[PDB]
Amino acid sequence: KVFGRCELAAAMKRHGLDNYRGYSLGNWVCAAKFESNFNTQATNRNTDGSTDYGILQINSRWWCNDGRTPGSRNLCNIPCSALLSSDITASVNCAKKIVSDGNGMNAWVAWRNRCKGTDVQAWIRGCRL
Ligand code: NA
Ligand SMILES: [Rh+]
Ligand SMILES: [Rh+]
Ligand SMILES: [Rh+]
Repeated sequence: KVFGRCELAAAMKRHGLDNYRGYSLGNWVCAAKFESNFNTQATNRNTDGSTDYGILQINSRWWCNDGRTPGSRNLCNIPCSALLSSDITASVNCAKKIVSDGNGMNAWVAWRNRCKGTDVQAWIRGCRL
């Protein structure tokens, strides 16, 4: 599923991401935009042989099991395929764990390089939240 911007903003808010660990909803929408282009089915192989999954590009080296990432963890206790579903529940639950892990939203490289310090409130412009 390729979410709309305000559609994703509304789902993210419903699932309790707006201000989670102090990160405003615009930060989360901005991260999703530059991680996945709002596509729940996005996958990207990493140089270490892990893969990033879903609208928030969650990594198989730590967070989910894809069966092909040796000596990896599964700290969200889910198959990586669960993070590709039209329903963002599993990606949101797992993202809450990631952002709580110590480095906050710096865990998302597209957030750090393209959203951090910018006018992220622009990402929820015009949305009836
Ligand atoms: Na894994
Ligand atoms: Rh929920
Ligand atoms: Rh819920
Ligand atoms: Rh960690």
